[PDB]
Parts: sequence; C-alpha cells; structure tokens
Amino acid sequence: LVDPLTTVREQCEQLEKCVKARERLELCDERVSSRSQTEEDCTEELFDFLHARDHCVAHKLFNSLK
Amino acid sequence: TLTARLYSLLFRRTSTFALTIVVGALLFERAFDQGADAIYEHINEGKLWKHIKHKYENK
Amino acid sequence: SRWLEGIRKWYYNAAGFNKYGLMRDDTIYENDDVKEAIRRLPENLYDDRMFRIKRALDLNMRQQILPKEQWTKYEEDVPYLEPYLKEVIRERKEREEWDK
Amino acid sequence: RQFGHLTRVRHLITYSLSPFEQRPFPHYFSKGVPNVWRRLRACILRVAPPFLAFYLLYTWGTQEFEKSKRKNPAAYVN
Amino acid sequence: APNIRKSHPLLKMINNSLIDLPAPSNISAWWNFGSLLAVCLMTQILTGLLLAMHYTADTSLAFSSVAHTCRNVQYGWLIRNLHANGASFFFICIFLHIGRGLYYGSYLYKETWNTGVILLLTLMATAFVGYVLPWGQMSFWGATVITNLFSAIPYIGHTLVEWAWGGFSVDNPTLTRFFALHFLLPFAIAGITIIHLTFLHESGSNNPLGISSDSDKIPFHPYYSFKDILGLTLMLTPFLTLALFSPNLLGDPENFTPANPLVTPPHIKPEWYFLFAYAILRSIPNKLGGVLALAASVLILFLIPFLHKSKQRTMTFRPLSQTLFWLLVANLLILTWIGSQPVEHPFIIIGQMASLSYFTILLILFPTIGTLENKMLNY
Amino acid sequence: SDLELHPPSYPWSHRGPLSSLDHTSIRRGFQVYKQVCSSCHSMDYVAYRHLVGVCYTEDEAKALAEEVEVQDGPNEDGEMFMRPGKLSDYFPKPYPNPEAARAANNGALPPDLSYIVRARHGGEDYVFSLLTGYCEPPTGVSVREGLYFNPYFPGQAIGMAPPIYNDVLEFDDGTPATMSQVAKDVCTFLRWAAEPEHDHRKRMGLKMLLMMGLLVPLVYYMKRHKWSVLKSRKLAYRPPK
Amino acid sequence: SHTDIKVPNFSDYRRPPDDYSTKSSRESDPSRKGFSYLVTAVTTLGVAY
Ligand code: HEM
Ligand code: HEM
Ligand code: HEM
Ligand SMILES: CCCCCCCCO[C@@H]1O[C@H](CO)[C@@H](O)[C@H](O)[C@H]1O
Repeated sequence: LVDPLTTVREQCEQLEKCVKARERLELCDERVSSRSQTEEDCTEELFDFLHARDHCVAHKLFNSLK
Repeated sequence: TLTARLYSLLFRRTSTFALTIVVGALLFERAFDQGADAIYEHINEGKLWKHIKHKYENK
Repeated sequence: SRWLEGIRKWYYNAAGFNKYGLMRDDTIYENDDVKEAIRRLPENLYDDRMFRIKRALDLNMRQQILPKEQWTKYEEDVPYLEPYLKEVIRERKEREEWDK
Repeated sequence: RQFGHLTRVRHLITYSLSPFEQRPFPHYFSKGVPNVWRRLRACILRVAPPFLAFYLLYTWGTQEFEKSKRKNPAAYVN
Repeated sequence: APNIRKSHPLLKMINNSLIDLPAPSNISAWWNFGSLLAVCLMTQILTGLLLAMHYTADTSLAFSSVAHTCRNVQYGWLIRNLHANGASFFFICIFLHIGRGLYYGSYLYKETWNTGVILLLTLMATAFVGYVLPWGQMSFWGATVITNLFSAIPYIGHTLVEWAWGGFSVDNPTLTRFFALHFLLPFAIAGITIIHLTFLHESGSNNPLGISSDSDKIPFHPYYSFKDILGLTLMLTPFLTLALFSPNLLGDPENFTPANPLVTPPHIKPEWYFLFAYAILRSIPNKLGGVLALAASVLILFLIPFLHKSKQRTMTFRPLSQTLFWLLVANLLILTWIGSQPVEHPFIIIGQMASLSYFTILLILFPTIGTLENKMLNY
Repeated sequence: SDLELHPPSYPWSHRGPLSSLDHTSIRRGFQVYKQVCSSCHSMDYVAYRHLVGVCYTEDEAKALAEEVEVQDGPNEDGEMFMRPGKLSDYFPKPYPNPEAARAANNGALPPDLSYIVRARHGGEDYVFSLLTGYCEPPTGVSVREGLYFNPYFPGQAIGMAPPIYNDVLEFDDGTPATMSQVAKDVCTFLRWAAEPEHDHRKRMGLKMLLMMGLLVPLVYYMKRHKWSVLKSRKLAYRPPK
Repeated sequence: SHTDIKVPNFSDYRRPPDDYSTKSSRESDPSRKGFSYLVTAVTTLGVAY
C-alpha cells in the first residue's frame, strides 16, 4: 500500500516555489544549527515551504482518494 | 387565445381568481418540488443514502 | 486672485439644482422665515415656483432630469424670494430686540 | 395631515394613462440604460474616492502588520 | 359615514397609515428601510419566541439547550439560523436607515429622529444581551469584558457591574436576567416604534430633493405598499442566501465551545455591528475616557440636528458635504476593520486616527463646510 | 511570536453550495471515529439513532449500539448499573470527567469533537491538514516532553501524538486505507456530526433561490406596472396670462 | 381657453403595440389585462407556496 499523499507531495516538492522555498529553508536550517548562541528559529522559512508545498498538494491529492 | 381566454374565465371575477390561486398552488407545489428535488439529487449522484442504500439493504 | 464670482459660478453648476429646472430660491429649506417670506410672495411668482417645484419632484420621481437646453443658466437665476426673506428676518430681529 | 389641505395649487394640467394602456418597463435602451449610466458617471467621482482610499489603507495596514512579524535577515549576522 | 373604512375607530387607524396616507411621489429607495426595519422586528420576535420555547436559561443547560434545539427540534436549525442572521439583517438595515436620514436631513424632524436614536440604543442592548444566551466562549467572555467596562465609572462604578450581573462575575444569576431582558426589550422596541411613526406622521415624510412635497403626494397603498414589498424580497433574498449557504459566514467559531472561565480566548471582540465603537473605545488609553468615547460614538446622534447649517435640507445639491458624507461612511467602515484587529502598531495608529476623523467630520467639518457652502451660494 | 501557518484548501465533495455530503465517505469516517478517535474524543451530541437513514440501516445501527454498554438509572435498591446500549443512547464518553482525561493524556484534554469542524478556523481543511501533517520541528525550535510538533497547530506543540497512520483500521467497504485517505473520511464525518442539516439545508437553499428568482421579477413587474401611471405622467403649466 | 388644449402623445412613447388609433382599443385589451393579471395571479400563487 502506498499513500497517494506522499506521492503527490514528491511531485509538488519539485515545483518552482517549493524548490525555491526548500532552498531558502535548508540554508537557514544549516545556519541555525551551525552556531552555539543564536536566537533565530527557522519556523518562518519552514512555513513558506509548507504554505507552498501543500497548496498544490491540495489541488490534486483528493483526485486519488475515494 | 390563452391570455384572453384566461382573463375571461380566470381573472375577471374576484371569485375565480382566488379559486385558481389555490388550484394553481396545489399543482405548483407538487410540480415544483419533484423538479427541485430531482435537480438537487441528480447534481449529487451516488452521494445520498437513497443511492448507497442497497449495498447494506442486501445488494 | 480667484474671483468669488468665478467660484460661485463653479458651485452653482456644481450643485446641480438647475438640471431639475429650479431656481436657487426654489431650494431653500422652509424654516419659519422662509415660510412667512413665501406667503408674502406675489401670486405671479407663487404659482410659478409651485409648478417648478412640482416639475422637479416629478423628474426626480422618474430618475430623469431636464434636457441641457432647459437648464437655468447661472446668470439668469432670479432671486425671487431673497428680498422678501430679508425683510422678514430683519423685521424679526427688530422684535427679538424690543422684547428685551 | 390628510388629503385636501396640502397646498394652494393653480394652473397645472397633468395627463396620465391607465397602466393597461401602456408599457411597464419601457424603452430599456431608448432612455433606460443611458440614464443609469448618466448616473454612474455623475457620482462615481464623489463616492468612489473615499472608498478607494479606504481600501489602500486597509491593504497597507494588513501588509505592514504581516511584515513586522517576519524576521530581518540581519537582526543577527553573528 | 359611507366608506365605513374611515369611520371605524380601528380601521381608520390603518386606512390612515397604510392607505390614504399622503406620501411624496419622489420617495427614493432609501426610504424602504423603515418598512424593512419593522418587518425585520416582526420576524425576530417571531423566530425568537418560537426559539425561546426550547431554551433553558441555566449555566448547565444553556449551551446544550440551543444545540438540542438544532439537532432535535424539527426545523429547529433553520429557526436558529434565521434568528441569528436576522440580527444582522436588522443592523445592516438600521444602519442604512440612519444614513438616509443623515443625508436628507430627515433628522430635522427632531422628535421622530430622537425616538429613532432610542430605537437604536434599545435594539443594541437587546442584541448584546441575547448573544450571551447560547453561552459559548464569546458569549461569556464578551459579557465579562464589555460589562466590566462600567467599572471605570468612578465611585458608583464597581458596585453597578457587581449588581448588574449576578453577584461577583458573569455567572448563572446574570444569564437569567439577560434572558429575561432579551425577552422583554424587543416588545419595548415595537412599543416605541409606534411612537416613532406617530411623530413621523405629524409632518409628512421627507423626500430626496428636500423641498415641499405637498405639491403632489400619492396614496401610500396603491403605490408604496407595492414598492416596499418589492424591497422586502430584493433584500430578503440575500438574507436567506447567506442564512442558507454560509450560515456561519459572520459568526465566530470560538462560540462553539461551551463557556469556560479558565480559558480566555485571544481576541475578544463583540459582534461586527458593535466593532466600530469597540474601536473608538480602545482609541483613548485612559480607561475612563475610553468609555466616554464609546458612549459619545453613538450618543452624538442626538446632536446632529444642532449641527445643521445648510440653507438646504438634503445634500443633493451640496457636492462638497456630499464627499464629506461618503468620506464619513468610509471612516466608519475603517473603524469596523480596526476593531476586528489586535491592538498592535499598524492598527493602534490607524485606529485613533480614524476615531479622531470621526468626531471631527460630525462635530467640526460638516457644520463648517456647511456655512462655507452657503456663502458660495450668495447667502 | 504570534506567527502561524494557515491550512490550504481542499475541494471537498461537499463544498458546492448545491452539493451535499458524500455519505459513503461519512459512513467510513464514522468507522475511524469509532475505531480510533472515540478512545480519547467524546462526541456527546450525536447518537446511534442519527446514523439511521443517513449512513447506516436501522437494524445495522441497532446492533452497533449494542457493542457498547452504558451506565443507567437507580436500581430497585438505588445503585448505578450497566447494560447493552440502545438506539437512543449517545456516543460513549471515553472518560468519567475532564480531570480524569487530562490525567490519561498527559495533562492535555482531548476536546469533544461534536462541533470541532466549526470550532476551529478552517474546519475540515484545518483538521485534515493537522492530522496528515506532523513533522520534525525546524531548527532553533524545541518541543517539550510529551508534546509533538505540528506546524498547523498554534504553538506547534500538540498534546496529541499522530493518531493516524496507514491501515490502523480496515475500511470494510473495501477501500485503500491510507492515512491521507482515512483522514479525509474522518473529516467529512466531523462535518456531518457538526451540522447534520447540511444536505437538507442546501436542497432548501436551492428551492429558496428559485423562489427569489421567480418571486422578485413578478413583484418587480407588478411594482413597475402600478407605478407606470406616474413614470409616464405629463405636467403642463397654463396660466391664463 | 381650454379648447386650446390637447393631450400629449403617449403613442409608441409608452403605449403597448396594440394601441394606435383607428383600431379599437377594446378588442385588444382583455388580452392586455389577461397578461398583467396573469403575472399577479402567478405571484399570489408562488407566494402561497
Ligand atoms: C481520530 C482520527 C482523531 C481526530 C479526528 C482527532 C482530532 C483532534 C482535533 C481536531 C483536536 C483539536 C485540535 C485543536 O485543539 O485545535 C484534537 C486534540 C487532541 N486529541 Fe485528538 N484526534 C483524534 C484522535 C485522538 C486520540 C486517539 C487521542 C487520544 C489517545 C487524541 C487526543 C487528543 C488530545 C490530547 C488533544 C490535544 C489538545 C491540546 O490542546 O494539546 N486525539 N484531536
Ligand atoms: C427598529 C427601529 C426603527 C424602525 C422600525 C423605524 C421605522 C421607521 C419607519 C416605518 C419609517 C418610515 C419610512 C422611512 O422614511 O424610511 C421611519 C422613518 C424614519 N426613521 Fe426610523 N425607524 C427605526 C429606527 C430609526 C433610527 C435609529 C433613526 C434615527 C437615527 C430613525 C429615523 C427615522 C426618520 C428620520 C425617519 C424618516 C423621515 C424621512 O426622511 O422621510 N429611525 N423609521
Ligand atoms: C429585537 C429582536 C431580537 C434581536 C435583535 C435578537 C438577537 C439575538 C441574538 C444576537 C441572539 C444570538 C444568536 C446566536 O446564538 O448566535 C439571540 C438569541 C436568542 N434570542 Fe433573540 N433576538 C431578538 C429577539 C428575541 C425575542 C423577543 C426572543 C423570544 C422571546 C428571542 C429569544 C432568543 C433566544 C431564546 C435566543 C437563544 C437561542 C439562540 O441563541 O440560538 N430573541 N437573539
Ligand atoms: C421566500 C421563498 C421561500 C422558498 C420556499 C422555502 C422552501 C422550503 O422547502 C423545504 O424543502 C426541503 C427540501 O426538499 C423539504 O424537506 C422541506 O419539507 C420543505 O419545507
């Protein structure tokens, strides 16, 4: 059994906005974990990715669900 | 000459008018419901229980 | 630098109470003074105004105005009541004074 | 106030036709629609403005508020 | 007498208020709201009464009595909806009703206008105390915050709130008195609504061009009855579309959680039709002045008649003040917005600005642009 | 930071103004509520009785209430006793009282789902996203003992652990029970559970729209008709001079 | 003098196509009232529903 979700996300995660957003994210992620004393969190950067990924996941996910 | 026939027979006498407002209503109800329901249900095939019913009542 | 005369004309055409065909004075709100005032108005004028005012209500009732031609031009608006309305007001202020 | 004592009226002659001898919603184009426009273009420039203005301020406001939340790439470059 | 419709002590009352009643011919569509407002009332009182017949006013049964009414009482769901959404149809109308009067100077008919202000105040109260009834988070918290406001009133303050509701805080003893109050006030509205129309009828009805209508009036019924019934449907259709398609479009979800005194929701705000004032309320910091601003935001209506300077009644032929007017509604519209938002920077400012631009347009601009507008006409 | 992520927006089979709920899906949902959620989440306002005629047969539902016993009124000696639930009983409460539940779910309190769909902004769109949406916290952000990061949830720390993975249950109608899919049905259920009217309320909305359509033009023509006598009217001023 | 007064023209202007002189207005109007009343008859009807 394979959840259409994860499949339709893999695709979405390849769309421009995602890819463009995933990057802006991975950077902050590797940058906040690189220092010992920083107040920054990568929440923001993360959401932007999710607000983008999911948006198209929606445009299609339900096409496969019964 | 419907319209004219109409007036003469149905709309001239205050009496006749009311009487066809009723008979007219009964007929409008019966017809307007079926039609609406139909339109409704059809825009929703296989979703209403009326449609899913048989699977569990045997079928 | 800028004529009140230039302005007044601006406002007149701006207001628009002429597209209905009525004089300035045909619009003054009827408080106590204007009421006395109109009652002194000669009959010529009274009926003239009466019709105008009704012709305006009817346009307004129809959501339609009067053709451009018939629009009263600023310079031809006749202040038919102001003279009267004026005496009424000073006649009154005279009394509002004496009674003190 | 009732009917018969409203005003001293004189010399007005009116003419009107029964509702059945005429048309209800007549000349939608000949005169109807034009005047509707004769109106939209008569007040638009008086009503629209302050509404449009409001809008801009609504947007500015929401956008700004939604910006003052996100972090400035430089509040920490160390 | 012959007519036997103009002689009978009661019919004569009707045939003189919905027939044979002299109405101007050029009455605008804005005049359709008094009608609506009235039928709007008949409707509430009906649906309400019928809805009250299934309600229980007790901390432990309120929330569910309503829920039960919706899940169990036949067509109960519809009745609740109509009543709730109706509350809004009511305010939207009462707000367009005010408007029309504000800009046709209908308010010059003082007495008929003053009662109208009393109608607004009353219609409010009844709608504040009426929203608590379902006893949900907002019902409760709204009641607790808005009522506690009186607390600012120095001295005889705390003791009022502390008596107003039950004893020490919005709890059972206040849900009851609120329910009661809610049941009573609407009938008082109807009562007064009669006085309103009385004073009105004293003079004719005002009209768009603001000049004597006597020149040619028309029998209400043959015409306006039809006219209003048309309005009734044209305005009642959206009501229902909203009521039947997006029932909760205007309703806070937080009010689907049974009231709980240990969880204050974030963003406690009264219904939209109150926001504009909620805004002007949190505009001035000094808690006391805040209430006053709030109180004045509505009570100012009593002053409008004393701020009329134009030699003309309506403002049809007054382009300047005409923009001032729309600039004003726009202003209220903005206050509404500001009210639904948190008390934070972008807002806090826009708030007190709009709030300030409110009292100036009414108190100082309008009257001023008024006279200045007169000079320009050579008066 | 009052920073939050908002749910997307799925094309639910029941979002059309004229589109009702997909009962076959509702039926399913019920199952996931019953077989997985109902062990923590109460649903006090619905009862078996409701399923009858909507997504379950009378007898079918009757037998489904039996599966659970309920506490009932005093004896002949005055004491609480148990018995097989009837059709009129409301869905069972997992816990005797809140504090009792807060202690079984590490402090937090699983809300009653009766109106959840309308108790949160987003409704199904929200709940769905929340269910199929947990993931490791982003850098700099750390969730405490007993809580689970979920971006869609304000604070991003839910006392609720991911309650739904593939299978977990087996839709008997013969349907590919993937987390994503199963969560969908649960949501369409929550919808129905919150406003059973739904379908009825809309078929009704249709009928109203058609009346407005027909009624207003008639009264419009009628209004226009009576008035014409004025709209058409014609004045004239004739002083004898 | 009143003899000097005519009734303006509603011809076309407003009159429905069955109304233009030299043709009896009466043969055509039981048809004209029939329509109108029908519209009203229908409203009372729709309303009852
Ligand atoms: C079953 C598939 C299921 C659903 C559906 C579900 C939903 C749900 C929602 C929508 C919430 C509310 C989120 C919010 O507060 O905005 C919620 C919350 C909690 N849940 Fe849950 N939940 C489902 C199943 C379960 C199960 C099996 C348990 C118990 C083992 C459980 C528990 C909880 C708890 C605790 C919360 C946390 C609330 C908080 O404030 O942290 N849920 N659930
Ligand atoms: C629920 C209460 C109210 C109802 C049912 C009500 C009803 C009416 C009615 C039946 C009319 C006649 C039609 C019209 O002119 O619109 C009317 C007129 C009027 N109402 Fe109200 N009214 C209410 C509230 C108010 C309010 C709040 C005000 C005051 C701010 C007000 C001011 C007026 C005035 C001035 C007139 C109009 C005069 C005119 O311009 O011709 N009314 N109202
Ligand atoms: C003046 C007209 C009225 C107004 C403005 C009004 C307004 C309201 C409001 C705002 C609600 C809240 C709806 C919600 O829960 O979202 C309400 C609820 C209620 N009203 Fe009224 N109401 C009016 C008249 C009445 C009357 C006279 C009755 C009956 C005698 C009534 C009885 C109730 C009851 C029982 C509730 C609780 C049920 C519920 O909220 O669903 N209402 N009303
Ligand atoms: C003003 C216009 C009012 C429109 C009429 C309201 C129609 C309500 O009609 C309703 O439709 C439902 C769905 O079929 C039925 O189940 C209800 O019994 C019926 O009363």
